[PDB]
Amino acid sequence: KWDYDLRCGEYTLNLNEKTLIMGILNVTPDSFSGSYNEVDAAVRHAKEMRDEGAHIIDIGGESTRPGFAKVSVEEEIKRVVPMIQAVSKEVKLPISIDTYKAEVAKQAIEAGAHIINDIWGAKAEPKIAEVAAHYDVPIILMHNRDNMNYRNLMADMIADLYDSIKIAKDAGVRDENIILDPGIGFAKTPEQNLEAMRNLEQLNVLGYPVLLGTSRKSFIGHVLDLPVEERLEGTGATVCLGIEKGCEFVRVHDVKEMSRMAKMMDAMIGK
Amino acid sequence: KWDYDLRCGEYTLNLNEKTLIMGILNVTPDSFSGSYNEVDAAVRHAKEMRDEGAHIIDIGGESTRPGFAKVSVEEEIKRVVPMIQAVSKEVKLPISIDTYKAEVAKQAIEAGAHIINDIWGAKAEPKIAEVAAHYDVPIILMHNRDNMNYRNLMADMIADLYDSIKIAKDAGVRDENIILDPGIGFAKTPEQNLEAMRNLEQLNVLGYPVLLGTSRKSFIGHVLDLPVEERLEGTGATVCLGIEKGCEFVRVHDVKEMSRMAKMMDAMIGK
Ligand SMILES: C=C1CN=c2nc(N)[nH]c(=O)c2=N1
Ligand SMILES: C=C1CN=c2nc(N)[nH]c(=O)c2=N1
Repeated sequence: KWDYDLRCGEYTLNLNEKTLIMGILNVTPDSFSGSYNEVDAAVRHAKEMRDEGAHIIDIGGESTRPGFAKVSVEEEIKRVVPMIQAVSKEVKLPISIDTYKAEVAKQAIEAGAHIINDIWGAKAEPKIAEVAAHYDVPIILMHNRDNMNYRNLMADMIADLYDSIKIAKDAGVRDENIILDPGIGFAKTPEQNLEAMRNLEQLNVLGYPVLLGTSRKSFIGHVLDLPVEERLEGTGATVCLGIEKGCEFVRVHDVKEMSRMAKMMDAMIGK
Repeated sequence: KWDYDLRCGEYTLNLNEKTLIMGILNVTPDSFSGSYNEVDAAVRHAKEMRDEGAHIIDIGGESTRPGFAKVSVEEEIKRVVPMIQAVSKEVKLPISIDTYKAEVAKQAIEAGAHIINDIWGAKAEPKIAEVAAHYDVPIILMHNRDNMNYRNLMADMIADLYDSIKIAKDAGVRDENIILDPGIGFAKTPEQNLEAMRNLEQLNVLGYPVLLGTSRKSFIGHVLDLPVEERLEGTGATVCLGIEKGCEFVRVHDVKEMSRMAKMMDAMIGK
């Protein structure tokens, strides 16, 4: 199916043999504070996920709360750089950096990170694509927008995704460095979120690997009527349908559980 | 989609609004023994499953071990009848009887059970279809066979299923009383089991509701390489793909978990 491999510095990801699991490592400060406690705790969680079946570590320090502190750019670099340096040293796994800021990604790669995960799809700081250009890394372009005016959800999603790919390409990014994401949980009502799930397969005609990020999200809450810590089965279900719909990556909190489900789908869908 | 409802005595099952969960109640004696302990324990488990989201209780006393006792027909009636009588009295839910024996089903319905679940698809005791005829109950016809010679798995499965439907129809069973089951885990290698999963959708052209029974099965074990008590995620995955492939029933051990997954799929597939 894919006639190429995802090239990340010393690591090489195969897009055909199995659904690739991206482990979420949330590194967002809950107060102003680098210290051993945090970095150490991030490493052990990364190690856990590696043990549990993860193929990628997604380090993000921009989660949007509640309970998280507002962090300025130069502050996020000081916080997120040490995290990257230690994890990539003790956890032999490619790391993505979950940011939409250009100067953050720059420093994250320099500090040893391999993939950019942009939740704004180069739209917030188009500069980020140039950083993606230079260091020649894979960049994940997520569907997002600043409003919810959709004529036709899927058609508009695909349009926005292409506007992103354009910015990427014009800055220098090769096709083989581009991953797409429907941005489930972003600027979509619970109903649109469902629709986008139901119609994921359409993104495949763009010709890029697709990554899905639905782990624990509110729309699962809305359907199942369940708080964030009780959305494993919901998440599960989304991961299954996402894989049946042709996704190549899933970005999840429950690496152990999700990994077995991804494995069971791969067998069934014949991956 | 379905222009009718599944009619079970006092209960009425809608085949369009949600994937219907069948709770497994295993009532197979592990030694020669009716007594309060057993019947009481079966009731509390039935109640649990009702609380957990089950829409049907499948009482079977013919599970094939290891550790279960060989039980003669007149012995199984004495054991399984009390179970039925108590459960249907204290658990307001339709009950199916998991047998391929004709005289068992007869007595099970008489004792208050609403659906027949035949793992041999009327092939073992065609008489069973006449019992299904008389009491006018829904009967589940499972794919099964006494050998593994398949020219073409799906085509042969569909053929066998029709041979079953024929026996059913000739004995008197109405179309609206027929449910089909691919018999995952029966006379199928782990590879065929997967194939049958991957191609489930084909059974839909027969025009009957399809029930899926994959809970905890060995082929999940073989893929995931995990013992029977660690196949929740595997099972999950099968249930998801089964629903995406158009199933209307799932027959499972982990009612709580599976119910949330079924619920999340229904939302996504728009049921
Ligand atoms: C909550 C988040 C934060 N970052 C994400 N990044 C990607 N790529 N996809 C997501 O769904 C996602 N959700
Ligand atoms: C192990 C069992 C016992 N009875 C069953 N009955 C049905 N209908 N389907 C199954 O998959 C099944 N598995």
